[PDB]
Amino acid sequence: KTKEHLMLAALETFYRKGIARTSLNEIAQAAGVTRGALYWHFKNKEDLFDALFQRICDDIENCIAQDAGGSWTVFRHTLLHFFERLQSNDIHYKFHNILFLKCEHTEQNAAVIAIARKHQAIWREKITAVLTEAVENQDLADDLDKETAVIFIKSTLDGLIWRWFSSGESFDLGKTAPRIIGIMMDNLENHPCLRR
Amino acid sequence: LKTKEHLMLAALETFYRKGIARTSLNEIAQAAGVTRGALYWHFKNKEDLFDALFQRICDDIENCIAQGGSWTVFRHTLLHFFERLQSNDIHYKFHNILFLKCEHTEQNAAVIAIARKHQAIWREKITAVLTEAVENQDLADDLDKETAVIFIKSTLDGLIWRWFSSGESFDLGKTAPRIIGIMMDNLENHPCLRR
Ligand SMILES: C[C@]12CC[C@@H]3c4ccc(O)cc4CC[C@H]3[C@@H]1CC[C@@H]2O
Ligand SMILES: C[C@]12CC[C@@H]3c4ccc(O)cc4CC[C@H]3[C@@H]1CC[C@@H]2O
Repeated sequence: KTKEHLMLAALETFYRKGIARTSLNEIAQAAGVTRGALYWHFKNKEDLFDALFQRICDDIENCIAQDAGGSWTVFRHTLLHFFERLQSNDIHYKFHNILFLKCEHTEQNAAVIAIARKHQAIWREKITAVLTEAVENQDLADDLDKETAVIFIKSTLDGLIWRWFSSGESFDLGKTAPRIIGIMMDNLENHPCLRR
Repeated sequence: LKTKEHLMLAALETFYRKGIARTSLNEIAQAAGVTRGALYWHFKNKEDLFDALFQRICDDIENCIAQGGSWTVFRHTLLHFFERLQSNDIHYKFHNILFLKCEHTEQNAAVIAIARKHQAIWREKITAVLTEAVENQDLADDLDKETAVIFIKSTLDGLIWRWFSSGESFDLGKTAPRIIGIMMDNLENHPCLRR
């Protein structure tokens, strides 16, 4: 509860001031913990961020058993569960808020950004594996262009998150995300321009 | 009106290298090789430079429309917008700043409000293209236009965001037309965008 208390203080501070303008010492103030104890648990600020990203991912994967007839069906559930969690889980809300809006791509953030890309590369391969299992079960056609489909998926879903935050949550994500996900899946299943 | 454009581009250039939050007027005026006062005459603050930059992006897009049916004109304008992102350094840098170097902190609050104003304008313009397209029967009378405009913007936002934040990992020239085609098809045919 010491290591956790520090990450939530990192998250709360990142959300307030942004990643670049946040210091390993002002995180200590929020957590109310000596810097040597902080250094005990994490080397530097990228570490706090890497742990926040890992917690987000753990939460998604831990629920996948509870989301799970067939794996392409599980994907649908996991996508829908993701967007509900954005609304109702304050940790996932703030973290994605930070990732899309509070993490500017300047040299000051270079190390944090490389951490983001490590986790996104893991997610990119998660998608490929799901597409691959789905072709094998014949939920997707055998000539599905998997490299293109992966860009299409990340593009479609990133766009909805970006739009939602940028608008200031000015539309109902609970009604809109299922429409968007519905259209996307239909396109992966049926549209010719995602075939090789 | 040519002094204004030189001050504007020094800001765009400085915003691109440092981001908006860390740029100061001093550095802009320096980059432009003019005094603080002379900059101040044309532009009071960074908000006003960013606003003018955003205004010039929109002017470029609108001027090229002026040179089929409007629903066909829309498709062409989406396609050319993404070509322009590759081949036009000002549209590249600007959208790079808007999506990657425009943090949503309190110091940037005024710039963000600027950005929302222009995004609102574009939303109204998209809403009109959909309204005209319906009456010309390029889209169905039953088209859910409120959802459709969210759908169009997040489709395009997603491409731009994904291309910039991945370090331009894929070829926008092959990807953008394929995304825009699929979008166009869904607007015309997908039943999720109706009723
Ligand atoms: C699509 C995203 C990457 C891939 C993620 C994934 C990847 C595999 C999987 O089985 C489920 C999910 C759900 C959340 C998805 C993410 C939501 C937004 C992000 O871009
Ligand atoms: C979707 C955007 C706003 C609406 C823009 C528009 C709005 C109306 C129109 O007739 C054409 C275009 C092309 C470019 C579009 C933009 C590309 C990026 C921007 O977010």
